[PDB]
This record gives sequence, structure tokens and C-alpha cells, in this order.
Amino acid sequence: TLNINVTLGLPRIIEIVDARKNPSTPIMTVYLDEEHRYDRDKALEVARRIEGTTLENLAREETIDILNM
Amino acid sequence: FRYTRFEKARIIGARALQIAMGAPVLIDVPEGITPLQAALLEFEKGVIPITVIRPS
Amino acid sequence: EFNIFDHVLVPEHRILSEEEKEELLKKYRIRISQLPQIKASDPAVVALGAKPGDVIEIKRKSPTAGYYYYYRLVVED
Amino acid sequence: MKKVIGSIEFGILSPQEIRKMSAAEITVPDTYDDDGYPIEGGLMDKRLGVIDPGLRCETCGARAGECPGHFGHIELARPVIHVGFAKTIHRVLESTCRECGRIKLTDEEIEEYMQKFEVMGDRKGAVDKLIKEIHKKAKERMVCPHCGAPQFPIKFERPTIYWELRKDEEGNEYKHRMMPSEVRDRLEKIPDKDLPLLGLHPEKSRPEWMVLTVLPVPPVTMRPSITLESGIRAEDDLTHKLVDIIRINNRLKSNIEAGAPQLIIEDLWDLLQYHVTTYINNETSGVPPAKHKSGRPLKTLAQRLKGKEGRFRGNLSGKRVNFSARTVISPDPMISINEVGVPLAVAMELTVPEKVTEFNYEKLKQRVLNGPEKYPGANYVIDPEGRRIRLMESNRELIAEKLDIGWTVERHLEDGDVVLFNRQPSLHRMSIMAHRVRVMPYRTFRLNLPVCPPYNADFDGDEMNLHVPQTEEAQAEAKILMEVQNHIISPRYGGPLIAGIQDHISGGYLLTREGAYFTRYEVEQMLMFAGMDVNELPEPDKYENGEPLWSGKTIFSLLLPDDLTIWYRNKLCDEPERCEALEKLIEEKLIPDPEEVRKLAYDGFVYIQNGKLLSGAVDKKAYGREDGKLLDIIVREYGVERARQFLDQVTKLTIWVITHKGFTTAIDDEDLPQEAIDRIHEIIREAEEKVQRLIEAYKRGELEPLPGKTLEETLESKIMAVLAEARDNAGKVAERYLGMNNHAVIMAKTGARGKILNITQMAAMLGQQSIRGKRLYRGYRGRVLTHFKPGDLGARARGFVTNSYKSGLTPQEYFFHAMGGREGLVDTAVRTAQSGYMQRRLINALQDLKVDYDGTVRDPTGIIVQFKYGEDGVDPMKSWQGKTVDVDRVIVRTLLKMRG
DNA sequence: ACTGTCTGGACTGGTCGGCGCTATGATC
DNA sequence: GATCATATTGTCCAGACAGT
Ligand SMILES: [Mg+2]
Ligand SMILES: [Zn+2]
Ligand SMILES: [Zn+2]
Repeated sequence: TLNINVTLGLPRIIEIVDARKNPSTPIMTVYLDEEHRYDRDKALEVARRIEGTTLENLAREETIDILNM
Repeated sequence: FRYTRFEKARIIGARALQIAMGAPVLIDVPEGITPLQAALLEFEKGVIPITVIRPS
Repeated sequence: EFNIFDHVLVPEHRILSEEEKEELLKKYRIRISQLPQIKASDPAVVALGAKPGDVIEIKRKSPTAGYYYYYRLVVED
Repeated sequence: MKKVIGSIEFGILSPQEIRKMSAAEITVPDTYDDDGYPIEGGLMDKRLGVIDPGLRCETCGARAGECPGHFGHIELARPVIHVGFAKTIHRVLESTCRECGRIKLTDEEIEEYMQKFEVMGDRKGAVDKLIKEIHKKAKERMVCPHCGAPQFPIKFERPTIYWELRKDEEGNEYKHRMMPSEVRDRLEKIPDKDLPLLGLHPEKSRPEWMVLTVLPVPPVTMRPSITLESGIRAEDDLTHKLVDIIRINNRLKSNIEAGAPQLIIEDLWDLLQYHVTTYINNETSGVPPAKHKSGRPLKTLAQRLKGKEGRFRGNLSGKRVNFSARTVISPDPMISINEVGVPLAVAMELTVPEKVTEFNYEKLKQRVLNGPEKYPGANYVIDPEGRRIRLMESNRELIAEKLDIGWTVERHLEDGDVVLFNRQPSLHRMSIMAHRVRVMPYRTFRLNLPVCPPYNADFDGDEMNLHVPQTEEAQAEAKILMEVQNHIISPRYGGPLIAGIQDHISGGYLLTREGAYFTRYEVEQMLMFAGMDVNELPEPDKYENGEPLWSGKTIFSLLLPDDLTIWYRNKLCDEPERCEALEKLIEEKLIPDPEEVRKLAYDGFVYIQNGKLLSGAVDKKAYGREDGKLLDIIVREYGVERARQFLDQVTKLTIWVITHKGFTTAIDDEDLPQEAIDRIHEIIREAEEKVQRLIEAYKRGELEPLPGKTLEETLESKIMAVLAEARDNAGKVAERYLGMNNHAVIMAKTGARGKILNITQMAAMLGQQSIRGKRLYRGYRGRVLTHFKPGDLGARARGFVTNSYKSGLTPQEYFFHAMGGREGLVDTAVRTAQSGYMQRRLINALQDLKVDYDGTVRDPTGIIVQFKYGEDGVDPMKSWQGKTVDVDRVIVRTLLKMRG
């Protein structure tokens, strides 16, 4: 069957057998130690440590002015 | 010692080819069978003379 | 630190001696060029401290046989 | 004696070798004159071979159809760069000095590279890597280490144009065009000792041979000429290309001999270079392809060798074969899985060549005396010396009287003959099997139904091919290896592939269900139909109205071997309490009493003790494909011949059951009472209310984004989840209101044909139509169709069909279902090509792998891919559900054998 | 040492059946 | 009229390459 975003099925097998350097939608499985795998707060904080957040995503409105340029 | 499927097929083919152009049957025949059937009955009777060379 | 052999995906690696390498060559009747290759820049090789020309013996988890013994040859990049 | 090609050595043809191999010199750019005779010195010269039957070849004296053809040579006026080597030539031009001719490396570096070449061995990748490294190192040196002469960078222009970046006396940088003569002169200065550094053989791949001075024109046979129906000869594309090449070469020779200026000579040289480049490869990048006068581009040697229609794939890897037939297949349960229905017309055409021996002399004599028009007869007779005579009416008796030992008779296809049966596409090795010939007077092929799942073949106009082996070795190989019963278990997953399907499963359920009893006449009739060796009827289970009755389990027990005991759960399990009680009773005693088992027997738990079906109903879990446990145990524990006999007998018995008991489906199978319809409508109203509430919450802004997701796809996923829950509830209601007495429900539950969702779709609802995994959105602005308001995200406006097939869909819902079906069809039509390409790639990557006699898988080079196949040396075909040895089954079977 | 860009190659197999095309502007 | 030389030269993935 063709077609989160695990792109499983025939395209996944084709990507695996073709030794693609950058697979479509790469997904990594991350496991935590005994100090973070039993509570939600530590899991969330270590996820935010892993998560790469840029200020453009945090930005809501885009506006370029001329008075301060 | 046992015969593999490929070895058995090769032995039967060689025996049938021998029977087709000579090599009289070492056992009785039902008077009308093909040489392949003759090789099959020869194998079933355990009378085949062809051996298998195996690396060692 | 973090040992690379502690990962569940990384099988056990060992260094074969010259006598063990000769025994491996004799058992399968193959030359040193007929073994599978492993790069000298492989993290397992640099963890073992190996050099090109040696043979790495890999004890891998087998879904069908429990444990399996593979052999690789260290080669230059 | 006889010899075989041990190895093939490749290289570049030297001009001397081309001249020596040439039987003629070609100078006339023409093929035939007005009367049709070949022109001496032309491409169609008799010295290069003959195609027309009347002509006789000059070189070898043979007529058409037996002359192999002879090459010719054309002496080019000026050298022409070969395009295929052209880039490689540039590499050499970047590696050797322009004056001394040696490589641009020091002596120590040369020696070290020689040791590196000697050490590594014969792996191709290392050789290419070393060649690339040497070329990169040499191309950056502007001073020759041996002579000290300055070097200049060389720019390669596709396909055969070389530019040298030179400097004038004023320091200006300009480009000088390197003519092929200058390139060949530079290549001639390279010694043989530097050739291995450039990846060229000193005695086989001299660089000067990479520039063509003599063009080898192919033989007449390899580029044949035919006469059309209008009497006009149709020349080949290669012939036209060679005509153009010869004309341009003659013009260049005439201009050179006339003292033409340099503008003439280089222009004609470029034209000849383009012609030769197109002749080598017409699909070369950067040049216009050679076209016919009608505007059709020509395909030259490169296109003849490469491509799907090329020689390698369309003529060498795969080719058309003789003694083959192909026609439609029709079902035939009356024949065994080992047998194929061969039509009489096909049988009287395809012939098996049988040598006359001391035991089949009378049969072959009768075959010859019957003739080709009488079955069983013969078509051809080959004497021991080797002349083949076709049997007509006149010589039919004469050849029969002349028959002796050593003669060969091409007799008609007889019963018991082994033939190949293949259906395309052949995705797996089980797509072809060797069957036995069964001759019937109809026109179509006939194949047994359990063999259909291996072929992936139904009977909706399927076309199948049949191949008849000719040699005795091929027949023996087909009989032993590729026989049908030898491939019951699929090696892909280690499960049964040749198995009962559809009506077999339905008849097995009807026979083995609780309360199924048959009269004495019915039992005798099914025993005779299935071909079982039951001489005396068993004891009747019960008496009704003064007549004996036999349980269907008792009749099914006669198929199983008397020392067979296995218990499991099938797909008809919906009361686990009875199955648990049966399992517990089996667990304690390990030999439960048959009366005790029958007291609490359940159709959901199959239990066979000593070959007696004490409990359970037959379904896809019994002898179905990929699920049959009973068939899997029978194959592994009792061989393949016993398994084949059991499969044939059980298929015939189930066909008899399903034929006379009455199996049918009607419009009331999907009928539901008013309560079920009211419940479905309530579920519909609840689902639409939930969807509207979600839409309103999203509009008012209180909907919560999913982690990492914004409002739109979060709301879409919530709506799809709500619709999926509604569909599950509707399906559960439909299953609740449809009992086991329904034949469609019987087929769905037993795994014969169809699914529960299929009955749900015809009775309850069609669910939500989705495209590419999401709701339907392609259409107008803000809507899919114009019958809904723009910007509407409701269920009915996005592809959620409320009614089922029985109630009929609305035109909008019909359109949405059409979009869904079109998406599915396009998905399959796209997936098939990608799957085939991936299969071809995997096959070509793993074609040469083979298990050796020591259990190791090695490549032809010798590298040990695996020291043990599958790390345990166990065939997946013979593996037990992917395991090495089923210890549970072995222990249980041995314990039962010793206890009984 | 990275990074975007130019260039090159392949795009499941098989079968049934048909349609249609494979010269021309000077020269005596 | 019947002949005759010539007849132009769509996507996607992977490897190699100037540019910073
Ligand atoms: Mg079909
Ligand atoms: Zn010839
Ligand atoms: Zn030099």
C-alpha cells in the first residue's frame, strides 16, 4: 500500500535498498535513562533539549520597516 | 548419506540421456514407458550406478 | 564515557590472532582477500584499536540461531 | 572433441586487427543497383555475407541462412575520436606529458602505485578508486617529472572536442583545438610501462587505438536487408549510417587529394567525426541524433545493445523459445494438482522427441503408424545419422517399417508427460511448475484450483503459457525439481501456498460445522467423488426417522492420517470460554476421551486426535493459504505426495459438499431490520453533530493545536478519527445484526472470500472516502463540488458517505466514491511498475548467490557473503514459521506417539 | 571542508489485435 | 519521355564540479 510521516510501504523499501543518504522524512527513536523515562516533566525537558527550535518558528508576524531599517 | 534434490535430478537426467542412446536398463520395464520413467524406476529400485562427487 | 559496544544494535567485536586467522583461512579454504571487508575508519575498529590487515570476529545476535560468528577484514579507506 | 568458452578477454580493436579481420574494403556508398544485384565494393558486397537466398557468399562460399557473415574495414582519411572512449581519452590527456609522453608522476610514486595495484587484488571498486586518485594527482602537475617540459590544462567539450589552454607571448590565454591526429600522436608516445597506471592494458588497450583510424563495417548478416511488399528494399539504420560515413569519407579523401584549404579539411573532419559518433551512439548528449529522410531518428549499435529492446535484455537474457503454447485457462477440480489440461489441438502440435529403445519400440512404432492427423501420433522422425523427415500420408507406413533402435520420434503429447506451466509476470520461483499432461478435446487450458494461488491467476480471461522440455535432462529436472507437489510450502514465509481457497473453505465449513449430518447415499456419493479408498461405511453417528446419519466430522476424519493429532484455534472464535475449557481438558489428560471432547466440542477450536476430527470447524486456518496449520503439519510430517493426495481429496469432498447442499447469496444477505437502520442513522447524526461541533470549535479558536501541528490538519485528523469511530460502530452493529446463518457472513468469517468490511459496506455505510491518506479536497475553491457551500468542512461535503450500497449513494457520494476508486486504481497502476523495477534490481544484485557444499554463500569471485545461510543453514521453505525447529510441535507429536 | 548546480540514466513483464511509413530535383 | 548521385548536422536519484 502506497502513502508520524513514516512513509512506510513500497517507497520505504525502495529507499532502504537504494542506500539513500538522506531518506524522506527521517525519524529517530530516542530512549531515555532511568531518571527521565518514568515522569513526564523530565521527558518533556529532555525532548526540548533535543528539539531544535529557531526563532522564526517562534515568530508570529513578519514586518520589515524603513525608519530603523 | 542422502541425495539432494539437485543431485537426484542430475542423476536422473544423466541416466535418461544414457538410456535414450544406449545403456540397456538394469531392471525390468513396463514395455512402453519413456526413458525418464526408466531412470525413475532405476532410482526407486536403488540400482543406479551413477555417483556424486562432493568437495572435501 | 559511552562505550559503542553497549548499544543493542552493535554486536560483540573481537580481535583474531594470527593463529586464529590462519585457522579461519584453513576452515573455509579462502584467501585473505576473500573475506568480508571492514573500513579502518569504522568506529568499532577504532574502538578496538585495530589496524588494517587484521581480522575482526563478530559475535552477532541471531534471530534464527541465537548467536552467529561473522568474520571481517580490516582494510584501508 | 568439444570445447567451451572458459573466459572472455575484452580490449580495444587495433587497426591492424581490423584490417586482418576484414574480408573486403568498402568505398561505394550504395547497397544495390537498379536490378537489385549488390554493387562490388559496397556495403551489401557478397564478401561480407549474403542475405538473399539466390546469392552465394564470396568469402566462405556458403548460401543464405548458413553464412555467418564477415566484417569489412573502411580506411578513414583522417583519424576520428571514438566517443565511448573519448572522455577516457581526456583523462589520459590529463595524465601524460605533452612532450615526453610519460605519466606526470615521480618514479617513487609510480613504484608505490604499482605495489598498491599488486596488493589489493581484483576488486573493481578499489581499482577504479586508485585510477581516479592517480588521475587527480597527475592532472594537477604542470611540470613533467621526467622531462621538465611545461604542461597546459586541457578542457574537454562533449562529445569529442578537446581544447588546450595555451598562453601566447603576450601572456594572453587562448584555446587551441586539439585535432584527432594530434591526440593520436600524443597517445602514441605513452610507453607500455605507464599504461597500467592509466588503467590500460599494454598489449590489449593501447591508447592510440582509442582514436579510430580504420572503421570496422559490420557483416551483412548482422545488418540484414529485406524486400518489402511493394518490391522496394528496406535498408537498415546502420546501413544508412554507414552509407553517410562512406560518402563523407570519400569526399574528405577527394578534398585532401585535391589540396583543399584548411577550412575545407577541418569542416569535413568534423562532419566525419559527427557521423562516426552517431554511428557508435546516436543518443550521445550534445549532438543532434541522426534522422532518416522521414524524420525518424536511427538507432545505432549502442541502442542495439542497450535498453529493454536491446540485445542484452530482449535477445540474450530473455528470448522467444520453441515448443511453447499459450491460451486461456479454465478451472478443473477433477484433475490433480500435478496435472494440467492440454487441448487436443495443442497436444497434436507440440511434440516430445522420444528415442526408440528396446522397451518403447512398439509404442513409438504405433505413434508413427498413426501419423500427424491421428491421436496419439507423431509429426517428425529423426534417424540416428541426423536427417529429420516430416511424416505425411505417403511415407507414414514406410518410415514405420524403417524404424529401429536409435531413431527419434517426435510423438504427440501423451498422458503423464511433464510440461512447464508458467503465468506472467513471474514474480517468484513458484510462478512456474512442472505439471502432467492431461489431454481433453476442448480448446482452453485447464489448471487445478489449489495451484491458482501460486500462479496468482483467476479465470477472468487469464492467459497462461506452457513449455514442453525436449531433452531428457530437462524433462528429468522439471519432474524432480519443479514439480507442483514439491512446492506446496512457500519459501517466502515458510507456509502453505498450494492450498484450498473460496469454495473449498466454504464446503469444509459446511461439512464440519455442528449439526451437519449426511445420509448414506450422500456419504457414498461424496466418497466416490473424492476418490477415497473407503471400502465400508463407518458406524453412523445418529439415526433420524429410521435412517442412518453420518456426521461431517466423521467423513472429514477419513482424509487425515490415522496417527495425526493437532489442536488450535481458528478464525471462528467468538466464545473464548469453550476454547479455554477444551485447551485445559487437553492439557491435563493429554489423551482426552473422545466422548469427553464431544460433550464440550466447539466449532471455534479445531482438535484432531488420532486422525479423528473431534471438534472444530474447517476454515482458512485448516488448509487455507498462509494460514492452514493442518496442511502445514501434513506436508512436513507426512511428505508431499501424501499431502497432495489429501489436498486433492479434500478439495473434491468440499466441492461435492458445496455443490449439493446449496450455497448461494441473495439481496437479503445484506438486509437489515428497522432497528439496525435506526441505530445506523443515530450513529450518522451523532457523527455529523460531532464534526459540526469540532468545526465550530476550530472557528471560535478554542480548538487546541496538536503538538507540532497547527489548526488545519489537527481538525482534519480529529474529523477523520470521528468518522473512523462512526464506521467502526456501524460495522459492529452490522456484525451484531447479521448471524452465522448468512452465507456471505460464512464466507467472510471462514476466510473463503471477502471480508467483514465488505458486508459492512453493502449493508451499513460506505465510510469516508479519502485520497492520498487525507479527506477529499481537490475541486473548486473552498469546496469539492458546487452542490455544497464554499468553505464547508462538514462530513457530507468532504467525502463521508452515509448510505451503503444497498440503499444507494447520492450523486455527490457517488462522485466521492468514484474519486476513491480512481485513486486506488492509480495507486495499483503506479505501484506495479516500481515493484517490478525493484524486483529486477534485487534479482540482478543477487542473481549469483548460491549455497556451497559447506553451507557458505559466496559470490563468483570467491568472497564469502555468508559463512552460513541465514546464520543457521536452514531453508526458509523447510523452516517452521520462521524458526529453526518447532520444539513444541516435535515434543507434543513424539509424546502423543509414545503415549498412543 | 560544506553547498548548490550541471550532467547522466531509468522509468514491471507478457499477450491478442490493428495502422502505417521507410525519394527526389536535374539531365539528354 | 527514361535515368541518377545526393539526400542537414517529465521526475527523481546519484556522481562530478565551481564557489565560499
Ligand atoms: Mg485475471
Ligand atoms: Zn560467408
Ligand atoms: Zn614529459
